[PDB]
Amino acid sequence: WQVITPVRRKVILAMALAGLAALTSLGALLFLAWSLRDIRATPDAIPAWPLGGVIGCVVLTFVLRLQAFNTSHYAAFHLENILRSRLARKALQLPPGVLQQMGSGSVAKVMLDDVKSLHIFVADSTPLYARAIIMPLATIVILFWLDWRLAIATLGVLAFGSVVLVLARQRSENMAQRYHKAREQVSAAVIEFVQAMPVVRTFDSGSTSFLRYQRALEEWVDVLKTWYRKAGFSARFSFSILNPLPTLFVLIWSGYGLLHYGSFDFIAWVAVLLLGSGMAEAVMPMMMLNNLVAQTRLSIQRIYQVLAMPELSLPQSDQQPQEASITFEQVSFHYPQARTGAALQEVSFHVPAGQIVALVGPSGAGKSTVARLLLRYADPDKGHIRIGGVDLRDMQTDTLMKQLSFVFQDNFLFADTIANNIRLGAPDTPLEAVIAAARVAQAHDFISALPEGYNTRVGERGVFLSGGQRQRITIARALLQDRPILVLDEATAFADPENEAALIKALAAAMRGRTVIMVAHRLSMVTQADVILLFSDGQLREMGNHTQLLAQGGLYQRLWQHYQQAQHWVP
Amino acid sequence: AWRVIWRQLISSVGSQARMLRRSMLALLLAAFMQGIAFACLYPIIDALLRGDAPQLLNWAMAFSVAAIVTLVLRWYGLGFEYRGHLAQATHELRLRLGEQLRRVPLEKLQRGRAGEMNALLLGSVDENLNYVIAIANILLLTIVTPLTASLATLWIDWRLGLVMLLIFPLLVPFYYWRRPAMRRQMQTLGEAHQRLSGDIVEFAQGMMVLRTCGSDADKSRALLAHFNALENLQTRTHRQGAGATMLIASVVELGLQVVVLSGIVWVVTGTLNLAFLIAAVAMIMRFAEPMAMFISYTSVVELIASALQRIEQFMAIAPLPVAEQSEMPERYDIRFDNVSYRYEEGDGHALNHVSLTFPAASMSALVGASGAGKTTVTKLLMRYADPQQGQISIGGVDIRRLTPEQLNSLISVVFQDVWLFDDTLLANIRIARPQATRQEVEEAARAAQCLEFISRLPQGWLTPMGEMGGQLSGGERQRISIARALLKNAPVVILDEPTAALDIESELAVQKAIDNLVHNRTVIIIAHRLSTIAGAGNILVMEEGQVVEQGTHAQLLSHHGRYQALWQA
Ligand SMILES: CC(C)(C1=N[C@@](C)(C(=O)O)CS1)[C@H](O)[C@@H]1CS[C@H]([C@H]2CSC(c3ccccc3O)=N2)N1
Ligand SMILES: [Fe+3]
Repeated sequence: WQVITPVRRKVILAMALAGLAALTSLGALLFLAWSLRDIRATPDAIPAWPLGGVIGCVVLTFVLRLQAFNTSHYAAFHLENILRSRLARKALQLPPGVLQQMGSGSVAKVMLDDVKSLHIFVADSTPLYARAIIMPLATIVILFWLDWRLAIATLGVLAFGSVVLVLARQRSENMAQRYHKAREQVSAAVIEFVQAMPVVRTFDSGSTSFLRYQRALEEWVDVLKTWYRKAGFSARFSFSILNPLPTLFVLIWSGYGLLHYGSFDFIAWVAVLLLGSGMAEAVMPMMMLNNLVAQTRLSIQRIYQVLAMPELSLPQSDQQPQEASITFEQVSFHYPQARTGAALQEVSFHVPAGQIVALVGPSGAGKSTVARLLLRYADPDKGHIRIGGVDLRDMQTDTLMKQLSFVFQDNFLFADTIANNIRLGAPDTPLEAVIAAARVAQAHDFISALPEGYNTRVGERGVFLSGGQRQRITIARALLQDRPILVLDEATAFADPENEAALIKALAAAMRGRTVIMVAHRLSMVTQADVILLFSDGQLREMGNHTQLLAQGGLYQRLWQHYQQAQHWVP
Repeated sequence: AWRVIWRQLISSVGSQARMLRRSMLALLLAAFMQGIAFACLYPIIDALLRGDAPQLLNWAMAFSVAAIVTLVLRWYGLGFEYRGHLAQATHELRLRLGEQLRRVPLEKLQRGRAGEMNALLLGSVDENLNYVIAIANILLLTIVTPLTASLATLWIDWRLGLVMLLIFPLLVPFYYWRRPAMRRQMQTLGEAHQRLSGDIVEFAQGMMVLRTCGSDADKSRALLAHFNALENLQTRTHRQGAGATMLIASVVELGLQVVVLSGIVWVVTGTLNLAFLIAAVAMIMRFAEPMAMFISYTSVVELIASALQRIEQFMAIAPLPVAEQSEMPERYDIRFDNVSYRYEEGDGHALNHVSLTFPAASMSALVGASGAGKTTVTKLLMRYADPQQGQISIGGVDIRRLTPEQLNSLISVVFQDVWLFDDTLLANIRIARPQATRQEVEEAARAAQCLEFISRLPQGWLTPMGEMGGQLSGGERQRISIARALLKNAPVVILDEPTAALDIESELAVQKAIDNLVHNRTVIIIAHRLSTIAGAGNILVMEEGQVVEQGTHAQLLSHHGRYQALWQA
């Protein structure tokens, strides 16, 4: 609706200013009719007062429409800033799973294009909509006061164009939605085709994907062509009868029919001429208005979706921080129906201080959900996860982020180039501490070999950082913060050989003296651990050390036999 | 310029050049005859303030004749668009863009990093060319109709004619005279708007690391200060650019006032132009609606100009030179002779000065310390780009003598696939050979071991996979791609690093599938893991864009990064 306007004191003002501007423009045309009557009655004396009225109402109309646009644009900018502020304060408290999903193509796209389309609605269109209300609702009264017989013709032609355009809009009531459906489907086909071009180039001629794109294109073409036919055989008539020329054609012959059998007054005719002129260009932004307000209603419904979407992670700060333990208590969590991560039926396991815990999983989702859920991506349904004795559901979000220090696969880096990108935890950078934290295995040589030193720009527009060195940077950060529980996902994630040796030395420095829950896939780091847990399809199956599980005869000796065989290429 | 827009518009419409030229002529004659009807409005009013019913009849009949003619002509000029001839125009434009995207060298397609989304965005935004008749109707009306009405009132009067001619039909050049100031200020606004979009992207992605560093509140305050700085720049720009915007929007009334004052000055003095002032005011009041339409459509004019410029720039790049295209070899001994290819000019000689030999019916390996380097040669073998110096050859025949078709069906590449495009998986296997039946798809799926997992998967080989293509592990995705390259019996197979996903399912199934595929085949494995490379028969080490020691495994054991590379495993 109009519910997203808390700036309505400064939009109702711009609305009334544009309405009075249109009303004084009508007053200017009426004073022009007055001055022409005075110059026809006595055509030797220059008309002085009502021509001064003409130029006064013109400069008043210009000043009022200027202040109308200034108030409307300041109101639009204030609405845009307050709406992006409420979006940022809401997206701070989104659970990071759904926010990471919308971080691909949605929440930045909505936080830009929603408020930009809201600016093009409430800035450059609502004074026009006020003018389109006010002018043909006062010009009918002026036309009826000026002539009983002559306003009927120009009113009949404008109502004729109105009923023809509304009849043309009513026949396209579903076909516009079908056109938008065809456009979104064919733009999806264009998306998959341009993403498809390299692989379908190297796998065949491209003929299958080109046919799969050409068929959706021809479907959109047939939809657009039948819409143009079925709407256009009336829409050409609507566009050609809203021209000033049929209004002139009825007006000239109505003047002739009034002159033919008497009772015709020239001044009342030229008043109807100028006001009947002034109606149509005011009423044309009402022809564009539904076209604009459809997309505006789509954008406002999108922002009401984003402003009220999540469960907001249930923030609870009503507890104290304890230390160094980690306990799963019969927890159960499944993702939303469109998400990654299969499930976790029932897991319970308790790890004291100073044990390195390896989670080994064949799934990639049974062993990732535990680390993501420990980092409070979401909340488990039925169960309790406790760092120390205290539940993390009631954990102060400062204290919880003081406890856990995490690394992952994708590992985003900011434009704070390095010395504030490593030291991002503290607001200030004690620089020599960042030197010592980058003195671990291979941060220092990769930074020192860079052309611009420790301020070599990484950012959005800098160096690629070769993938693995981003992981080395955040390893230096996680070793700088020295929070007691460190959460891994990258134990030899990227198989570059010197990067593998360097990351293993750096992780041997970083895991030392911390309750580390490490999610690996290559078991070379898993075989040196304390309590190894196996995760198949969201259920905990194994427990115990490396040797005890291998002697147990369970899933783990089979998954170990699989690995040592698959290291050798030939069988 | 304004003639280059017409040339690019008459070319990129396509085979409707005759209908577009006919409709441009229809709209020009329609605007011109409407202006002549507006001139015929003059002696109507001159007869009308007197009695003169015969004069009013003898000119209103001509007004009806010159009104019906231009209304019919505007009806045909828009009947270019509303019979449907623009749908065929943009359809032919998009089907020419499709064949040009299928014919483009992949080098420009990939090295255009912004050019990727640029080509995708233009191919999706080419429905913005729908405005071309509703903009050639408004612009042409606003320039021609006041010009012909004014060139007729030069014959009715002298001075009202010059005041009308200098002001009203030159209004569209008086807008494009003041346009580049608005384009510069809109550039200043759009640059900060794009910087804000980049900062929002950075916030939304790095939310998680921003929260675990504990500084989420600080970057929230930084984003709120950035929002207030953007609103203050928007207000400071709009406050100093609203005068020109309001003058341009009300220039038709502020030009009407000049005619009203000057005409009254002429009426009261002895040069009694009688009611031609009233008719001229009633004429140039009705130039308000097309000018108000044109100032609404000018942003679409700029988008149409940029789209046509980008289209004529995009369809000007040509495929690779193909000299003596009739050959196709049968002696698949891939040979490279002094190849030096410049990926980007910032880091020249990316694949510098190589000389390779991949002998037939064997496996030859590439190894290196970078993602590129040893994958740029596997790009060059697919005719990604012409080598800047040197020759590349499948046997005795150079690659430049082959078609893109014979080369793109001669070899088969396997990499980390992000595809299958949300449909049946029988077609996703059979897309490498549409001339392959149902009995060979199951043969390839049995020889590439995706068969047990796809029988475990539901829907029984119908299998729409409509949940964005991915609901399964990447390891069986790799088995699908291996079966796809196995179906097309290509005598040269390029392998990427095909083993990076899991331990049991991905690694064992993909190893079982790949060790089937290498049999009497020239294959190029470029995986970094020196065990699978150590099993091979010919070793090429790519060290900073140049090979250094080509030989067998013992030649790698001669002098290398030997002990570290074998110790890290
Ligand atoms: C792109 C286009 C030029 C637009 N049209 C606008 C003016 C509209 O709001 O229509 C908004 S962008 C097309 O016309 C599209 C095609 S689908 C719809 C058709 C259905 S019938 C009709 C119409 C009828 C009477 C007068 C003018 C018209 O355009 N338009 N609009
Ligand atoms: Fe339309």
